Amino acid sequence: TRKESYAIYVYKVLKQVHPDTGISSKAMSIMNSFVNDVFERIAGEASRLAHYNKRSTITSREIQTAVRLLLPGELAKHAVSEGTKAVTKYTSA
Amino acid sequence: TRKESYAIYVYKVLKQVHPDTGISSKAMSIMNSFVNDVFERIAGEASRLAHYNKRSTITSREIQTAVRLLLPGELAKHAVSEGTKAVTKYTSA
Amino acid sequence: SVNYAAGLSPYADKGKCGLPEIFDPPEELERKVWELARLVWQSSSVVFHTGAGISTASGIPDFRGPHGVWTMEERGLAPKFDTTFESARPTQTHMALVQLERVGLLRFLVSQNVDGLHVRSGFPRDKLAELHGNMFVEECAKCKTQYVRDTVVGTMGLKATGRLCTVAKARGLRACRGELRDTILDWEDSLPDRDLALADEASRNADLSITLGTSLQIRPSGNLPLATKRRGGRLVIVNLQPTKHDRHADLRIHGYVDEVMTRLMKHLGLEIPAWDGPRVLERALPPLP
Amino acid sequence: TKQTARKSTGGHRYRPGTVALREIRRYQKSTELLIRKLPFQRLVREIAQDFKTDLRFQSSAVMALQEASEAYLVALFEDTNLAAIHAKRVTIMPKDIQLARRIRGER
Amino acid sequence: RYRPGTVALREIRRYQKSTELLIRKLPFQRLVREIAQDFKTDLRFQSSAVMALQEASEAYLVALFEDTNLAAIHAKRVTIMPKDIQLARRIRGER
Amino acid sequence: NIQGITKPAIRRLARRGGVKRISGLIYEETRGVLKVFLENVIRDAVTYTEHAKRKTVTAMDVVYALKRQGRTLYGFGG
Amino acid sequence: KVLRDNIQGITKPAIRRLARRGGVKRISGLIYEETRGVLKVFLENVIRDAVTYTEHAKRKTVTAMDVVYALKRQGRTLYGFGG
Amino acid sequence: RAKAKTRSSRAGLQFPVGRVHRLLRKGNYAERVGAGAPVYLAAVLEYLTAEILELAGNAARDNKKTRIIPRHLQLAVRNDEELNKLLGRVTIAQGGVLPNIQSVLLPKKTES
Amino acid sequence: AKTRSSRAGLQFPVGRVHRLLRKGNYAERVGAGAPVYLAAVLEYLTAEILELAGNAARDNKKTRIIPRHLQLAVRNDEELNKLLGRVTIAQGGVLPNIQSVLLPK
DNA sequence: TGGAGAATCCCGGTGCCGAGGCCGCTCAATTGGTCGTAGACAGCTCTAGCACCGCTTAAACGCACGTACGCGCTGTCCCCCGCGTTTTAACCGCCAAGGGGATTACTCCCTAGTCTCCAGGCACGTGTCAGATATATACATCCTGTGC
DNA sequence: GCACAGGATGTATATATCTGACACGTGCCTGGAGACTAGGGAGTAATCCCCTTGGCGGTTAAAACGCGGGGGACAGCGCGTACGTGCGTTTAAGCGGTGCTAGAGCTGTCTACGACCAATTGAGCGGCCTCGGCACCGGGATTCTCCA
Ligand SMILES: *C1O[C@@H]2[C@H](O)[C@@H](COP(=O)(O)OP(=O)(O)OC[C@H]3O[C@@H](n4cnc5c(N)ncnc54)[C@H](O)[C@@H]3O)O[C@@H]2S1
Ligand SMILES: [Zn+2]
Repeated sequence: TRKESYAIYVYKVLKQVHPDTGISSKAMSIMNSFVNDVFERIAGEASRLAHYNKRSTITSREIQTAVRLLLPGELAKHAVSEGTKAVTKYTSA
Repeated sequence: TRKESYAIYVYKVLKQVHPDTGISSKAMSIMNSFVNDVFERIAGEASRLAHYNKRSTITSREIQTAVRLLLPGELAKHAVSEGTKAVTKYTSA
Repeated sequence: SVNYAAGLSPYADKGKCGLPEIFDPPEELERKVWELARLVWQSSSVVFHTGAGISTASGIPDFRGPHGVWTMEERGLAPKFDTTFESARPTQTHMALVQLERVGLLRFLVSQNVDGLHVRSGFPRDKLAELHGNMFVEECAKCKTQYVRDTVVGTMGLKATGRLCTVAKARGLRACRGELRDTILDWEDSLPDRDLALADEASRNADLSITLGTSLQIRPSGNLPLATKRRGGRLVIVNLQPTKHDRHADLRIHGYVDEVMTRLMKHLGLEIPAWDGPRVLERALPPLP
Repeated sequence: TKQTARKSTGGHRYRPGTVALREIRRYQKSTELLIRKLPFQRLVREIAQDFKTDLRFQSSAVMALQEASEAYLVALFEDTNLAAIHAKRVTIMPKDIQLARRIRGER
Repeated sequence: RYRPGTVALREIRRYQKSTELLIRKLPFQRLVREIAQDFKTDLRFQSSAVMALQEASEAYLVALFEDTNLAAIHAKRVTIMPKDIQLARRIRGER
Repeated sequence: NIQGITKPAIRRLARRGGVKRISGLIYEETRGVLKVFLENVIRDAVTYTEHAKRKTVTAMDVVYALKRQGRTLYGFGG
Repeated sequence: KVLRDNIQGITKPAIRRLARRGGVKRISGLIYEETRGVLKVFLENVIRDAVTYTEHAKRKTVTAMDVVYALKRQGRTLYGFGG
Repeated sequence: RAKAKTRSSRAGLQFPVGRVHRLLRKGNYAERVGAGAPVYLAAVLEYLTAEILELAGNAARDNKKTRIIPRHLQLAVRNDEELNKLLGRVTIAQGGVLPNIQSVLLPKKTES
Repeated sequence: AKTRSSRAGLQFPVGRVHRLLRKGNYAERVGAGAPVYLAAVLEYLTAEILELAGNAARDNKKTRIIPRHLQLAVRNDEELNKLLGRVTIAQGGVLPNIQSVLLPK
């Protein structure tokens, strides 16, 4: 069966930030594993946050708190800011 | 309020193993927290194991594998033995 | 027959190597053993003390005597040995004591030797107090249990002998696993609490205790027969060398322990069993008529 | 010491080093927390001040913080002592703590 | 000839600048198969499996040796000894 | 307010650890290490509290902070 | 088929290369046996975990994901093999 | 309905089987939970707690006491290697530390 | 546009993120705003790491990115290192550095 | 200070396997609509966090003195390191067999979801017993006086 | 000087008194057990072929061994001073009272929202081909070692 990987969107980000650089298959696999791991960390922490307060829904608040608990200072601030911007631009339209 | 704890079962085990010995309140809280932590660890490992093999359920097999992965030394061997005896007796009933 | 002189520690303040091996005239020794027999045959609470002189007849050298290991290590360097604990043949005195216990006359026994020939002779372990210890015994570090083995553990200073405990707890739990440390006290080491307490109780209850094959220079071990006569009771110090408590001695001998004990049993009409291998026994055997 | 004695033959200012051994034996057999609760609680309040003002602390919360910090510092000092012994010394210095943390991964 | 010690730094720089797998592949695979014989008999490792095992082992050993060098240098030395490895493994909770 | 951890307190902590002598410059380093540890644990606990919309730092919040930092603490329930 | 004492395959120059990667300028002679033992212990741990995963999965081949999962469990997450 | 014999009694455990079943179901660990998982998990937890409690009671009896306290649990844990490994990251509150004095720290006897 | 990812200012797959969250056995319900946030955070972190790796590549006279570049980018940035302390990048190597005393004097 | 070299940075030529683009499409993302409930919001209260006081007093703080330790210098020796020749086995290139992983149907047994009944487990009330501190008492050993 | 005997130090045992936590008892209720059904998760058997194991053979890169010298590991010794210990003076921690109220927890009500479903379509994946980045190779110029 066909497998799922984040290769395409990693390519999109790479071209957006470095429009004249490539990436080797090994680096693509490393990035795929890293994205999987970071997503798993954030989602698991969000689920733990929800379970602690007896909630039953992993809402954006849970994700924001999880990303604040996981990433360090500057990384956490930038990630939370980008998440809020994304949600604002989404629900607005 | 309605609080949930394993205090009664822990005391039952203690009086089963040490016919004449008490256990302080703080000691009981420590034991209950230990049981909670071990339960969470085994359950999480069993869940990840069920997810890796693309199965959607948790069974005696997955709990056995989680116990093997987590507990070291003779601890794992004897825990597996007790779990197997328990499940075989239960199934026989 | 490994020596517990360098094994114990380099520090050795014995200060005793000139030991004139006084021997008694045969007639005087006969009279002294006669009076000791007269006293003991009626004395009810009788507890003995065997030192490192009984096994000298076996073959393992003593410590202070002219052939003492410490004495030789002091004056020059010439440690001579003949036998081994594994091949150590019990002396007739061990079987004599075993019989005395069997008939119930010997209330107790508190030895300070280390070969454990008393244990190997079948003396009820519940009746002895191996104060300094015993090679053939390793004690667990967790459950404080004992294991009378058949081959020397081979360690000194209360250290690991390379075996883990094998006593099984109930409820299918993990068996206790402790180092099974050795039992021989290094200089400046405490005594086994249970054995020492039992020895103290026995010695205090002893209205007549006789101390053999020991110079009694050593800690407590040589002090038990002081408290045997304090608060009443008579002390018989049967040894060749001048003991550290002759001035307090209520009796004395200058002769071979084997010979004096043989004369004692002859006067009593008593016989002696004839050694064995490691025929170890623990429960106190029933008293005999 | 009723009739009990070590293995032997028979027969003011403490030497600097023995009182510390007695102290070690004393504190390694006890369990009570080894920091004054009031100053430590004030410290926790001051530390949490920089994050969220007017923050009320449960008594059990401060106790849990104290237990955690005490255990962490005890372990750190154990490792620092091990490092100092490794360096052929007996007095733990700042470098021992720094190396212990560096190996521990925290530094 | 080179005075002793000078080429140690040269080797350090070379082997740090590079990124290959230092241990030989085939002996490492044989070691891994011998180890796995202990648990279950007649396994079949995917080549990627042994590659991952070798990468993990090399990274772990490099980190351990960096910690050990720090320990030895703290001990006023330049030669790393077994005691340094024991200390590094102890302060990190291993063993 | 940091100085509330008096030198005898750090000496007692070391004596529990196993130390026999303490260099005079240790105390400042120990205070700094304590400050760093408490800062991290308190930040995690305060984040947990702020999420739950509580003005009080519950004990379970500190327990969860410790569990997150891999220092699971028993005896306080959870 | 029954491999024996292949730990010797980790030779002195290989361990020396590994140490040089870590910034070491000089290596005592006794370091080599110690390093072989340490690597053996680490491999025992990882292979035990991987074999556990594989045997649970009803397979007979130690897929790379088995080793990656074992390393993730041991707090040594590895990137570049999936997961 | 017939007499309600709880699952634990049939299995023979002392811990609750139904309680752990509900914890697994509501814990969000899998879309469904087997019929044997709760029994095995309860048995494992009961065995682990039995081990800790038995060792703690051993420590208490060896300390001339009859009320297990956090100190007894700490001693029962850190003195057994497997449990120390399993409980490596815990800090049992009010447990103190094991009485460890490094040999180099001890004084040198054989004076006089 | 039609796709959630397009409606947001993202490039990561919002639909895939939501599907993984729903099927990942994390909670009974998953907020409709969660996937946007999680995808945005993943995109930001990938952008940061790739930016650093590309900078390293450019400083290394290479027109592409290779695991070594990712390793250098991760370890040479303190925040990412703390986030990525317990990771090892296969074929990544080790950051070049030597002790301050082993240098010649 | 200076001078010869091993190893290293760097310029030019370049061709293969891997990066990169094309494209059909088929399963997954998207739109719209329905329905139950999980959570938003508002209230009430009364638990417990907070603040303050006065008295005890355990512990903190300042200093003084000395020795035990840290530190540094100097002198073996011995134990690595560097280099050169032997040799040992990795490395690569290719080829074969077949196990075992991967996908596919049929299905059947097991677990989700309900509902009813009710004893197990909780909150509270109560009695009391283990543990802490203080008192007295019996016996070993150490210090000192008297007699041998 | 050693020993006998008494005074003193220090220890373990029997005992008393007290207190707050711990064990048992009780009613109350709701979460668990019994009986039931429906459908889909995953057994199980069959099939296919990808990839692992195994082998061989040649060149040959790295390991192995030996040998010499020189660097530093390690021991010892000597000097300064920093820490340990002790004592007396301070000070603020501990404890027990009250007195207040912020807000933690529970409840009640309702609606906004996620699950689900049907029907639609489009974009991300497998396989297709094309083009070039840099590993590799030739030599030219350069930087710390070592020697002098
Ligand atoms: C640690 O353990 C050791 C052990 O417990 C004893 C060993 O010496 P002791 O038994 O205390 O004294 P010891 O030197 O045996 O004094 C008895 C004297 O008897 C002499 N002796 C040899 N053979 C004898 C026979 N057959 N009959 C009488 N006396 C005999 C000995 O030579 C010695 O003088 O204490 C240490 S410390
Ligand atoms: Zn035992």
